[PDB]
Amino acid sequence: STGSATTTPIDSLDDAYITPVQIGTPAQTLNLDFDTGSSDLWVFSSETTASEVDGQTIYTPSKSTTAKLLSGATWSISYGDGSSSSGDVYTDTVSVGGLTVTGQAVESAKKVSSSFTEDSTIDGLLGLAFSTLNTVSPTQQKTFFDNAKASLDSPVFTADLGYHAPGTYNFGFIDTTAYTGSITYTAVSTKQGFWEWTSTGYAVGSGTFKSTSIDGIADTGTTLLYLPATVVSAYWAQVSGAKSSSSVGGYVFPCSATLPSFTFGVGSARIVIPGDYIDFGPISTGSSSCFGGIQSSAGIGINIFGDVALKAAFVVFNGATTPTLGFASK
Repeated sequence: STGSATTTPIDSLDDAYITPVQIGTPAQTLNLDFDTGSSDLWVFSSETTASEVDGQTIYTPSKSTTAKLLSGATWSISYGDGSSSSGDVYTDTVSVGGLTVTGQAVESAKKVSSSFTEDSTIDGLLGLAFSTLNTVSPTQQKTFFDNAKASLDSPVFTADLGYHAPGTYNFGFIDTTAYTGSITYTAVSTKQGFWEWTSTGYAVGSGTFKSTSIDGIADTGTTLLYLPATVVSAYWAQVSGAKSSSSVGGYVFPCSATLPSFTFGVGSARIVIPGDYIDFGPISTGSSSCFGGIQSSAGIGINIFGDVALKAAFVVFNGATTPTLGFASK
């Protein structure tokens, strides 16, 4: 079997992407953030404190004839950004784009931090990292991908993210019309539970390619691209008036400048991020300082190939027994 769903940017900056997901019987449809950087499926619920809910669609297990409380199970999770949520756990039927999993763990938020309350557009997260990172205790639960793997025609999903436009998540097949040239696959390390791979180098604009190993993770749940200080400093040095700012928490640049492209290596291939994809617009309304889409990993501990990089490619997440990552240009 297969499934196919459209994902849509939540705002004008592509800050995150939401994908409709059917939970329960009869279906309750929530707009979930597909996150290959985590491994929990959590949703706002009829159990979330009414003060931490501002305009989201909530999951109501009492209205679902297939919902069952997973007695005694709890979860608690925190993200790199400082986000957090936690609560109890239900099992229910979950469908993505026609692909149905029965008995999927659905983690109901009794509490959410305010980064989540702040945005009305995201009803929850669908984690697509490896199940070893799932936070349910005492019995760790599997991700939607792991549960569906058995029934999928091929144990793959693909991320085809749009620049200021909708895109696609496909499960169980590779759409050969969605990309150009050939797909380059590269080895994944699952040791930390992430889709962790090694980039073979980078270039800035039309400069020469620098061959150097950059370990990092493919994370649809992270907006920006986070790379080592040396690489990042070499990129921003080519933008007149760019500087790392104190008050803002990263590199900013005059909104009047034109940004060079950025190339990263996948084995012997190259993926080019156009300079426009790196512009995240004014730090505040009317400001002439603009926020950059490439920022330093130093204060994170991990390099993150986030949406800014992923949207420049057709990405294959291959969850075969030896997992790999494929990149093609599009």
